[PDB]
Amino acid sequence: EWVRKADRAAGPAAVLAMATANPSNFYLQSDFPDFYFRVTRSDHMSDLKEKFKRICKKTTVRKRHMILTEEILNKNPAIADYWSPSLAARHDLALANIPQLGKEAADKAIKEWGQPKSKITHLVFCTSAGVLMPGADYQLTMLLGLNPSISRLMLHNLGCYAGGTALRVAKDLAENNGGARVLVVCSEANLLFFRGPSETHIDALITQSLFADGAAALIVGSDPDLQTESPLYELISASQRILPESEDAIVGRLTEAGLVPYLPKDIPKLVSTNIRSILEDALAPTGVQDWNSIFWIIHPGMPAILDQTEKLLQLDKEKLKATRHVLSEFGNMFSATVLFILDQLRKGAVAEGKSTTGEGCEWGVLFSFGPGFTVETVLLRSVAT
Amino acid sequence: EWVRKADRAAGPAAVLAMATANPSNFYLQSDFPDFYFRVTRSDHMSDLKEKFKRICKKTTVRKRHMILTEEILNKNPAIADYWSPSLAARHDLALANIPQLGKEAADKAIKEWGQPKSKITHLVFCTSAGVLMPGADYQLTMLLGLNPSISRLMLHNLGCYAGGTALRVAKDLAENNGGARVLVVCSEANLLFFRGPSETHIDALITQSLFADGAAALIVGSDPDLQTESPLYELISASQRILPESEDAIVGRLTEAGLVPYLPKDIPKLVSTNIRSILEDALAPTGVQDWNSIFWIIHPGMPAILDQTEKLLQLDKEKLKATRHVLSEFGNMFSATVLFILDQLRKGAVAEGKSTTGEGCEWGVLFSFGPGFTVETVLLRSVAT
Repeated sequence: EWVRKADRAAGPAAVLAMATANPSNFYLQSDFPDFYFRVTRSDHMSDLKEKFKRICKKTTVRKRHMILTEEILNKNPAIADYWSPSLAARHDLALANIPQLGKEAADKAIKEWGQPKSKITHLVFCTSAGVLMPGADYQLTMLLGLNPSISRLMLHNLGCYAGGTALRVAKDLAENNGGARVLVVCSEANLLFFRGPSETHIDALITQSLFADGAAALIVGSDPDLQTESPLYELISASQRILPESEDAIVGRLTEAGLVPYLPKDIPKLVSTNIRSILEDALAPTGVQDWNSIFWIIHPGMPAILDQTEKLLQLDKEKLKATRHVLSEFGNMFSATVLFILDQLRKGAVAEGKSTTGEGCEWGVLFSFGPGFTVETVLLRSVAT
Repeated sequence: EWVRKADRAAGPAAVLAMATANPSNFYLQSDFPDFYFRVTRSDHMSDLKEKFKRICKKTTVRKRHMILTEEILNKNPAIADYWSPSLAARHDLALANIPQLGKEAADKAIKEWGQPKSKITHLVFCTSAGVLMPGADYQLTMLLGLNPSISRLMLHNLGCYAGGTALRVAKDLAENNGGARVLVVCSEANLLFFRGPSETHIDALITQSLFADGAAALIVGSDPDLQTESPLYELISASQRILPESEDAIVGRLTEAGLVPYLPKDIPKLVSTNIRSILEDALAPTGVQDWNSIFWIIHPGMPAILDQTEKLLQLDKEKLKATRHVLSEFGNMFSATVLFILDQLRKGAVAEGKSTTGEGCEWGVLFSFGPGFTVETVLLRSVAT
C-alpha cells in the first residue's frame, strides 16, 4: 500500500551532524583520589582512600572534565559533604552551566550542518544534572536564538540510557514531519551526584570514580538535501526494554542533598544474560550473523560490561576502540557518552580512511542502559565516505 | 507524491479512550482556609488568613482532591512548614501514590478501549509531583503488567502545559508506527508545591488555593479498527510556542523544600495579547472564522484568563462550560487538567445528546500554558456520535 506525503517525510531519519563539548576544567584520574579526598576534607579516612585509588585505576579512565573546581566546591561546602542540604546550590550551578554547555556543542554541530538555525524545527534535550522550570531546553532556545515556535521535548533525569532515548524520540519526530530538523542535545554533569565519601556507602564512592561532564549535539532529519546536507548515519530502528528479574537494580533517589545512587543487583550479569538476544533482535532485519561485521557503541558506564560483552560475543578487540577511547578520555558523561562515542567512531573512520562512517561496516548497534533495568537499542546504518 | 506504508501508519492520530482518577481524600474550598492554616500550624497570622479566604473564593473552585491528609501532614511536619528540608519525604509520597493514581486512570481507559493491554506499544507519562529514578513510567509499566519492550517517554516537571506536550508526543508516535497504541498518562499532585504560608511570599499562597491532585489516561492510535475501536477525537495539529517578551514569567525552582514558584509578569496579559493570533494560526487549515463554531479546552490554571479570553473573542459563555466545570470540581491538576476537560466535554456531549463528541462542533482547540512562557496548542477534530 501507499499514501501521499501530505506533511510527513519519505525516508528514515538520518544523523546529519554531530559535535561535542566539555567544561574547560578537567582532572587526571591519576591525581583524582588526592584531589577528591582533600577537597571533601576527608583525608583521615585513609583506608577508604586506598579503596578509591584501587577503584579509580580499574576504571581505565584517564581524565574527566568537571564544572566543579576546587574554588567552586569551596564556595559550596555542602556539595563536598557526603550528605548535606545542597540541592538549590547544585541547581544554581546547573542553570549557569548546563544550557551553556549544550550551546557549545550545538554551535559546533550547526556549524558542520551548514544550514540556518532557523530551519531547526524540534529540540530534544536530556539532562540528569538539574531539574529546571523552565528547562534547559528553554534556556538553550533563548541562548541559541532558535525559533520561538520550535517543538521542544525536555527529558529530565532518565539516567544513563537517555542517549538512546533521544535518538528514539528524534527518529519519530524527523520521520513524521516533512522538512523537520531536530536538534538533539544531551548536556550532562555530575552536579547532582557529586558528594564526599562515607565508608558506610561504597556505591556512592564508585560513582565518584566515573561520572563526568560533557555535552553532545546532533542534527537529525529525514529526506536530506544531498547537495547541502551530508548524512553520517541512518536511524533504522530504536527500541527500549526492561530486563527480566531486574527490579531495583539501578535506583537514584533525588533528595535534599542531590542524587544518591543504589546498586544492589549485579549489573554486568544482567547485561551478559540478555545482551545477545537483544542484539540479534535488533539485527534481525539486516541479515548479519557475524557480530564482527558491524560497528559498535556500548555505553561504558561499567567498564567490566565492555570486557564481558567483548569475550562473550568473541569480538575483535578493536571493535570497542571508539567506546574505550571516550571512556578513557572523558569518563561516564551520563546520556551524552554514547553520542560522544558515535562521534569518535565517525572521526576515526574518516581519519584511518575506512570506506564507511561505520569503520568500514554497513550496520551498527548502539546500546545504552540505566534505571529499570532499562536498555535502549538503536540499529544504525553507515554512509559511504 | 506517495510512499509505501512499510512500518508507518496511514491516518492521523486519534484519541480512542480516556478516563480520569483522583485520590479518595478531597477538601471543599469553603473549608480549606480553616484546614490549611490549622495544619500548617499558622493560625496566628490572621491577616494572611483573611487574604487566603478572599483568594480562595475567587478561584471559583468548589473541591480539590489531595493525597495529603491531616494525618500524613502530621507524620511529615516539614511538608507543612513554609520552607523546611522535605524533598525526600515528598518523593516517598510520590513513589507510593503517583504511579498508583496513574494506574487507576489507565485501568479505566483500557476498560473503555476494550483491547488487550498487550497491544499497548508506547507509554507517555508526565508528572511534576516527583522526580523518580526509575520514573513513574517504569513503576506503572510494572503495576499494569505492560510489555517489557514498551517504548516509554518519561516527562518530569514540564509544568502545567505538559497535557498538550503529551498529546503532541503521542501524535508523532502513533502516526509514524503502524499498529502503535500509545498509553498517555498525566498523573499529578501538589506533593512538591504544598507548603505553609508566609506573608513574605504571596505567590506561594495563591498556588495553595488552586493546585490539586488527579490522573488522566488516554489511548492514542492511528488507523483505528472501526469494529473494535471507537475514536473520540482526532489529533490534527500540535504545536508549542514561547510567547514574546515573557522571560521569567513562570519559574519553579526545585529546592531542598520542594518546588517554590515565582510569578512576576502579568500572565493574563501575556495570554490576552497573544491568544488570538495563536488560535487563528491553529485554525488556519480548517476554514473557520467564527470562534463560536468550535469547541474549547483552555487550561484553567488562572481563572481570570478564562474570563478575559471569553470576552475578548466574544465567546458564548457555554463554550467554556466543560473547562469551568473541571476547575470548580477538581482545581488545577497541573498537566492532567486539560485532559480532564477533554473527558468532561466528551461526556457532556453524549449526555446532552449533541451530534459530535465536540458538543456538536467539528473542530476544537486545546490550549495550555506554563513555564517559558510556553503555550501548547492542539487542533482537534470531533467524531459523530
